[PDB]
Amino acid sequence: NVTGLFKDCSKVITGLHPTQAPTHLSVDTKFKTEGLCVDIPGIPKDMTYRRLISMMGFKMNYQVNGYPNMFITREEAIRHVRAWIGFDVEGCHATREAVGTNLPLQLGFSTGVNLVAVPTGYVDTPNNTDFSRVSAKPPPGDQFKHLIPLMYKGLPWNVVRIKIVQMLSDTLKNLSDRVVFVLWAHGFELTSMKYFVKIGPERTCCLCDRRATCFSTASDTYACWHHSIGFDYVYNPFMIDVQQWGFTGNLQSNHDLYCQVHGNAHVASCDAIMTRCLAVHECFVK
Amino acid sequence: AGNATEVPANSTVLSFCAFAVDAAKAYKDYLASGGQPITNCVKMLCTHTGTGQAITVTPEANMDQESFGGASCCLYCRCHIDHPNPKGFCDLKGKYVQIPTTCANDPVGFTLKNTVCTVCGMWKGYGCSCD
Ligand SMILES: [Mg+2]
Ligand SMILES: [Zn+2]
Ligand SMILES: [Zn+2]
Ligand SMILES: [Zn+2]
Ligand SMILES: [Zn+2]
Repeated sequence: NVTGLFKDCSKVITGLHPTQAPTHLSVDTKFKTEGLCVDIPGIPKDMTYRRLISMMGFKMNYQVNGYPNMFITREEAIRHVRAWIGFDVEGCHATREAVGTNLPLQLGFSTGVNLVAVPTGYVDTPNNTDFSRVSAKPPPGDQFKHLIPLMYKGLPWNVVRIKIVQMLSDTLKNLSDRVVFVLWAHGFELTSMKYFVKIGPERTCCLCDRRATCFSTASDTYACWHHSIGFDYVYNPFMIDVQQWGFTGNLQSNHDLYCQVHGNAHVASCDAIMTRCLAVHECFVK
Repeated sequence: AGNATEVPANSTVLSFCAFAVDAAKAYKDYLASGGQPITNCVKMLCTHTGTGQAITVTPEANMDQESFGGASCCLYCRCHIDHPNPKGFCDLKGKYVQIPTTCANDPVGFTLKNTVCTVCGMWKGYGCSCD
């Protein structure tokens, strides 16, 4: 079959030349014969295209010696309840030039913080992938009205990821040697993590013997929560999906069974607050 | 809406390398712990009467090679991440890559590990005869 990961969201009807298609599936039909492809002299390459590639559908189930696993068990999340940060993302739909994927618009954390990003996506060109702004619109939701003014109010992602590392480091330096993002229906939150998470083997901070929790592209160095000023990437974060613990309804209906002091103000941080709060009640009562 | 590009068999490795600080090392390490190579490449039906050269504008496989669309060989292209060049451009996209038939099971891994002789245009170790 097929997957939705790296789905081509452009509105071009054809495309593309065998030398430019990343996969056999995306080769234009003219070049396909009997499970293979043929070169056709006279049908030239495309040297102007811009093709939005969807980042929905990530699967974190690698089993590689020495690379920690992002998604952890309930029991290991309990041992690290000090590292728990709720996280939720409201998105916007790609539009005009492309259709079929969503982009991070407002990122919420159980710290109370909300960060608004410029709609940015991954666009394939004849040369590379251009991480760049794209046309986007708020979801048709009537309840998504509050997102309308956010569209002209986001920051560039190189700032956004800085403030994330910056907020997690101030919140967690005296609490944990890691972060555990606590999520509900992790799909789009994991997609948002592509914009600010890097993974690899375990490392140690350049200024201490502590575990590395951050990474800097500008310097190719690693840092703990204490020594992370200027760093732009969260490194080897952990996470868990509360929703997968056998709950039936939506987030609020399950949160409200144990808590009456977190009314729904419909913001990303409100969902993030309710997700962590639900996890605490579910995991430390009976 | 949209047109699918990938298959479920590639989700694990493409997701792993899409997040890695060092994608090239991630893919080699992934292969070293038994992961299957990236599939769904662009394999060419060609005459196999070509010059046998490594990177070409039309398919050039000889009788000991397979030809592939070059972007489907570019790891950086397959994961939609930055290219390791200072100018950020791909050397394989827009070309055809010739791969030894014995290594045709893993075209992406081959080009990560191997290098092309700039004098004769042949892969070092797999065609280059240069003194
Ligand atoms: Mg969610
Ligand atoms: Zn440190
Ligand atoms: Zn609550
Ligand atoms: Zn490439
Ligand atoms: Zn040579």
